[PDB]
Amino acid sequence: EFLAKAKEDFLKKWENPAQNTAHLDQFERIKTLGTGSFGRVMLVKHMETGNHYAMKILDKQKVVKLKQIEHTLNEKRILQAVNFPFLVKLEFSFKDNSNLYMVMEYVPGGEMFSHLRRIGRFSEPHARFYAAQIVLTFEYLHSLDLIYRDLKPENLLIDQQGYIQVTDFGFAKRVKGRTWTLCGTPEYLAPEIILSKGYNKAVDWWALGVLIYEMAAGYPPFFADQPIQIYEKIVSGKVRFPSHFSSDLKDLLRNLLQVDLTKRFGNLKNGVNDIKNHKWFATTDWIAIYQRKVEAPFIPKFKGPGDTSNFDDYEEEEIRVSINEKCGKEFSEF
Amino acid sequence: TTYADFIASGRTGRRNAI
Ligand SMILES: O=C(NCc1cccc2c1OCCO2)c1ccc(-c2ccncc2)cc1
Repeated sequence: EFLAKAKEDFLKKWENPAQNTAHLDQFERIKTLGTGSFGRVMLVKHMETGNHYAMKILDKQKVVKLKQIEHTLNEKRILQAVNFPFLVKLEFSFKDNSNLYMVMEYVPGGEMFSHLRRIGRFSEPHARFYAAQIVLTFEYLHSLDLIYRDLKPENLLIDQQGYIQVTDFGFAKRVKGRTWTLCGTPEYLAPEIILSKGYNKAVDWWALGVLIYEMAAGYPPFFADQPIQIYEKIVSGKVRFPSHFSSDLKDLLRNLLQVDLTKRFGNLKNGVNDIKNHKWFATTDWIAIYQRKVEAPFIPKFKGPGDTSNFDDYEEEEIRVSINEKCGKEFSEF
Repeated sequence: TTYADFIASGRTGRRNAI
């Protein structure tokens, strides 16, 4: 396939990663687009190009304290090696005494999360438009022996052409076999992750099932105020669907959200084809979606290069870089 | 309704990883 030429490229970059492609002094810090346990995301302006970028700052100590050393190395390694239309573009990477930095092309449209909450729910054509993007991205990632493990609306960004750009590769990993890490977001955890079993990419296909439901319904298939209660529902093998959900949708989802991962779509003999060739995906031109030739249902409101209206506000804090190197040995390859 | 029950829950915001 085109997928074989794609693995050839990924492998080149994976085996010889790019490092130290920039310095902080080259970027003009504008605004905080998001926050997290071991850093923040900032709107930066690269002075030499005049280009706008999203910069992920990771505190090395905060990464170490949270047993995230390996995960971070997996994130950058995979991000600098990949090339797909629906993935975030990592232009530069660097580190200093204090932090780790990943500079990616700015997606001013924001998270799908914001729009899904504001709008309430997407019509199945609108939901199907995005699902197809994830179905192709997973096919791409999975072919390269990569397990994403972080699918949710909060990680899907909308570009000005109205298409997806998948972020947060913090849990992405290159596994040819089984993996055992207890990671993800409660609502999206597959039953094998909760039940601490050795799992595969079938977890990425279950996550999709949850996403398609939440996009189409306006709420996830399993929610409760406390994770323990969320998990009890996921492992129960019971799903209820709204009255507006189509028969093709309900069937796709019942196959996708299959607790018996030996009967779950995308994890059978035909793999990704059982999804791409489903009744719900009959109106999907898999080649037209990849080429971005399909008309996007909604294009975000664009207020200029550097607009942050689709991102929430966070207290604009201090970027501090200590005079002493921290956790050098641990982040050596970065 | 389930949409009402979701909207009234503390799980409507951005959900962080475990
Ligand atoms: O990986 C991201 N955030 C996760 C994250 C960032 C920092 C600390 C974290 C954390 O997750 C939990 C650990 O603590 C990410 C999100 C959005 C963009 C982006 C891309 C293009 N345009 C606008 C924004 C870039 C990166």
